[PDB]
Amino acid sequence: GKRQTEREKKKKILAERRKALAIDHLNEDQLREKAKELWQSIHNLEAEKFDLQEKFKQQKYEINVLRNRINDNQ
Amino acid sequence: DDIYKAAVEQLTEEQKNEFKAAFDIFVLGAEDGCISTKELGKVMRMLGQNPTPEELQEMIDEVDEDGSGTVDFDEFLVMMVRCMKDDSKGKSEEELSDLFRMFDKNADGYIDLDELKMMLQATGETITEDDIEELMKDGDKNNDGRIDYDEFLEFMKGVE
Amino acid sequence: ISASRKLQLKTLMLQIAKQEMEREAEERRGEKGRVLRTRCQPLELDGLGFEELQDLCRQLHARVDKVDEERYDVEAKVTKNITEIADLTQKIYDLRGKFKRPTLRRVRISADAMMQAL
Amino acid sequence: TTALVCDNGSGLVKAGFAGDDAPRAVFPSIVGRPRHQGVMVGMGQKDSYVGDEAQSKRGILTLKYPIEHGIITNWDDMEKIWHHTFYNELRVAPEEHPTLLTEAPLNPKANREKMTQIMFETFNVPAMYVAIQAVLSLYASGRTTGIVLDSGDGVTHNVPIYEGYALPHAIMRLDLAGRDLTDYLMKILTERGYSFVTTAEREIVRDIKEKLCYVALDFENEMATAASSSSLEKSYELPDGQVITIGNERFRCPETLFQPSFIGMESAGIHETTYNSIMKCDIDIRKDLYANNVLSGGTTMYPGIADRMQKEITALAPSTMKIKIIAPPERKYSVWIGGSILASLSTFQQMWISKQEYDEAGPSIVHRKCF
Amino acid sequence: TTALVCDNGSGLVKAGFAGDDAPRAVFPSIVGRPRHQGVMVGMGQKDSYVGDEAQSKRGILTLKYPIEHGIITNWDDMEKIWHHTFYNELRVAPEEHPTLLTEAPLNPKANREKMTQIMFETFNVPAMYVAIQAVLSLYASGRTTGIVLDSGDGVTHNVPIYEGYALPHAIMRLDLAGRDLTDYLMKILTERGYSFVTTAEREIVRDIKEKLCYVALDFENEMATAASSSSLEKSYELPDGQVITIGNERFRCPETLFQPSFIGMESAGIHETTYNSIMKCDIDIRKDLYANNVLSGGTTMYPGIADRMQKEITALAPSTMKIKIIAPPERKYSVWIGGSILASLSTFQQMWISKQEYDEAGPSIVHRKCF
Ligand SMILES: Nc1ncnc2c1ncn2[C@@H]1O[C@H](COP(=O)(O)OP(=O)(O)O)[C@@H](O)[C@H]1O
Ligand SMILES: Nc1ncnc2c1ncn2[C@@H]1O[C@H](COP(=O)(O)OP(=O)(O)O)[C@@H](O)[C@H]1O
Ligand SMILES: [Mg+2]
Ligand SMILES: [Mg+2]
Repeated sequence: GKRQTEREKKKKILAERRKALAIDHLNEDQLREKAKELWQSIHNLEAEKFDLQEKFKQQKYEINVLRNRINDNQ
Repeated sequence: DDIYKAAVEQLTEEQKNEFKAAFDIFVLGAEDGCISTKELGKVMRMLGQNPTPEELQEMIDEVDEDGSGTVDFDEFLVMMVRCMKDDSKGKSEEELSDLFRMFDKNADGYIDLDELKMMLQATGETITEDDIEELMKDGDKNNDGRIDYDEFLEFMKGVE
Repeated sequence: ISASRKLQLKTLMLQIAKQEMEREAEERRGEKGRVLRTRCQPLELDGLGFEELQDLCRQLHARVDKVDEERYDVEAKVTKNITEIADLTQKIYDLRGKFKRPTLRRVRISADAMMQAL
Repeated sequence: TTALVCDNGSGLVKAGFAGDDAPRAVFPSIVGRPRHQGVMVGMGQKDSYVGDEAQSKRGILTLKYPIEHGIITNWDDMEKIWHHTFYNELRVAPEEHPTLLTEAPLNPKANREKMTQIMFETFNVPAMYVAIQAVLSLYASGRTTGIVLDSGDGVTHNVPIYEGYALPHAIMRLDLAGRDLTDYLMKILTERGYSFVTTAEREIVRDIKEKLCYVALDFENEMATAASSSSLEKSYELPDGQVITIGNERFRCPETLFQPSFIGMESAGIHETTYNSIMKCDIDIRKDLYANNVLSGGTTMYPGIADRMQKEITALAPSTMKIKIIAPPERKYSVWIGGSILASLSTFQQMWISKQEYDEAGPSIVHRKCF
Repeated sequence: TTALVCDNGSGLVKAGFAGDDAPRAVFPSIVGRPRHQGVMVGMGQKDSYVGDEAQSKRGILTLKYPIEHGIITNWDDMEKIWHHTFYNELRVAPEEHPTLLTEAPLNPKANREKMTQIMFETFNVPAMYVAIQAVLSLYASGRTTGIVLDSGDGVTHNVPIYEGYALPHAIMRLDLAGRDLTDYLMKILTERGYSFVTTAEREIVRDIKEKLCYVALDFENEMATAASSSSLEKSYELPDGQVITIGNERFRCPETLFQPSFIGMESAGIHETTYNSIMKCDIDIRKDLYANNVLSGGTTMYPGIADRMQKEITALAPSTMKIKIIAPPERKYSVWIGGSILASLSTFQQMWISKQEYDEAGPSIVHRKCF
């Protein structure tokens, strides 16, 4: 538990997210556009992940603050 | 603040009825129109309203910088109608928490007199001698060098 | 103890702190954009061959997989942080109820209303 | 909607809507049928005057309390009292309001079950909940620990609580209360010549007790002083003249609380049943209970009791512990204020005994999870 | 990154980051569910208070240690203790920190395997390593030889080491420790009238043992002196008053260490199992072990034990050898200081059980080369 279930969800996310990979079958412009779209999408994913890192760090600091508060209650 | 015109044009009849009743009770003849705040406090107390009496007395000792001693309509009427709780929205708890976090460069869970002093330097506010002790009373409700976001919120909640 | 001056100082502190937070968040956005541009390097494909596209797609699959795994982990962290935030908010609310809720009531809700009619 | 916080009590019924500071209507709980014949025709004479109306016509009635010692002995009269309370003193039909009754600890089950059956069948309330009279008095003090001595008019009970966890094995319920003090005062007044016998004159003796009696700090010294000087003799005017002078009956009536041997009861006073109730608790929460002793109920309003009790407990308790006795000025309505606070809570809103639940399990639902 | 040097122990959990002098958070390892009913609503009452929180609410809890004698008997409670230690006392998520647990010698395998399985599956650490509690205590002394007697609170074990080569055939593990001394003290206190029964009062008896008891240099002379004079009777104030006076119970409680026949155990005392552990070693390293006898663990903090043990061993040992007993003032945290030193070493950095290794061989990896 808590080691394969999450692993399974991550695997499913990878499966649904990684689309069909096929390049040399098509015209160069179409594949170039698709690759640029995927690059921009993953770059936006990086931006979102970084914003999540900052936000969760701030909320961890707030959790420390609440820990100090509950310590002040005793 | 100068919300005096805003106050007089903002009041609801729920309290304007009592205001006019007190206007009748106070002004009964031989009135200069200034309406002394001293009798105003007693009349409002008799009216059954429940403001804080001592704060208005200290204000009367302090407000009216011109030193008339009998405050004109604006300030004394504002203090009278302070029974109506028309505050400055009280801001937001999340906004103040974000502010305290921004000040929490030390990241210790509290902002001390030094960080507040630096903030005052940044805004350029006048040097006041109420400092330190104001943090000690408001922020240091436990007297331990620790002030959380609740003391910050209650320090200037609904300031107008 | 001045009051009007205190009110002005507090509200000006609020406004200045809000402006400082806004400018600081703008700085943070600029830094984040700089980091994104660095780590996710800008990609130009003007007059480039098709093997470049194949390499780009390969690196795209690799980086998409790694970033999705990393963001899966970061999302687990965020969910745990949200759960902790909710629990600690509940605990602080319980503490505030223990300290203050019994003092919260409608005193003289009708007692002062009826005076002498009886 | 709003909840009705009724509090049956024994001697004064206190009721009012949840969320206020004081009960809306407080009136004695007596139902008195007329006893003489009645010759005027068409005077509009009723067959039973209840509540505060029978404290004004008490000259020709035979008042009889429907609640003896916490328990209810006359269900028809209690139903009449409740009907009066709902319809005439509050004027709110019970079909649209939850109710929160209160009950003394260690009372017979049948009393509680009959109470809930009446509230659900006759008055047809949406949902009712029964609470122990001491936990509310602990709510009103704003504490969460402490041992509360709720000396009402029917029964005196002493419930210790720590951190919100009640200790069911340490509840000491004693049946000496204000009514027995009234009877004992009426019995010792006969030593000067004043004889009160009628059930109407019990009210006069109760008024004497309320207005004149006080608890002595030291009993023997007061007995010696009252027997030499005359600085204690306070006079009082009966409802018809003929003032009376109460001598050392002043502090001998409420002394029965600390020496129940006066009225022939075996048990120890309210000063020693509190210490016994503490000593039954665990060894690690005795300091907190010592420091947070709470007084409540009407009978604890005697002038000078919060000092006598503290002196007695300090004599009994170990010398190191600090003994503090919380005696708020709003002692009489402490239980009802606590009831209002409890009914106003959001966390409590799902503990009511909903009517459909009663329809499925019968009146015995009250002993179940919905306590 | 930095390593987490946790040390489960039995009685006090000691934890902290590697490379410091003292553990960051030290708190009793007890998990106590409430046992009474609880009447206050919305008080925020939890279902289990662990760690140092349950030493303040112990008046209404039933504390129960999750580790009996080194071995772990209640895995859910131990998991709860670990979760508390990681998240609230250190506030570092375990996903980014190696861990270094400690385990007594000669413990059941299943305990160690379950420990590693929990650390890898539930908390999901990067890498964990399990070390014998005596080698660390030898690290902390800065030695490389010596025979260490680590008398903890759960189990007393005596591991001899020479030149870094442990002697597996000379480990003498004895199950008398601080807990049995607490129980025996609680049992002999009844000879004066003081009865402690509740699992909460075991903590009070433990405090008495810590603050008052001492080890006598000569037992019979002390028994004779305490029976004639009264210079030994030291008093102590309970958590509620009622001071108690401990007579010759002072040095009779810790005497059980040197005469385990008091609590009915057959084996020989800690003064003779050390000599037996030495005599099992080879004939050429006995002088070094005699000269470098090391004491560790909490229970070896009794005032006057480093002299009694030296006298006993000098009586047993040959007259020519020099007997020296190393008793550092930081005895209690000696194991954890040694753990920090070991985790801070560069040579040790490749001995951790990496997670991929566990994925390939299962929990039975701990018995393999990565010990
Ligand atoms: N001011 C007072 N001084 C002395 N005794 C009082 C006072 N007020 C009430 N009592 C006694 O307390 C009784 C009322 O107690 P109360 O708290 O109303 O009982 P219940 O718990 O049934 O409501 C009266 O019968 C009276 O004897
Ligand atoms: N100062 C002291 N004097 C006497 N005994 C002590 C002292 N401190 C701790 N102890 C005993 O040692 C025990 C703690 O031992 P400890 O070394 O923490 O065990 P562990 O090896 O499980 O960490 C306590 O239960 C207590 O009985
Ligand atoms: Mg009552
Ligand atoms: Mg140990």
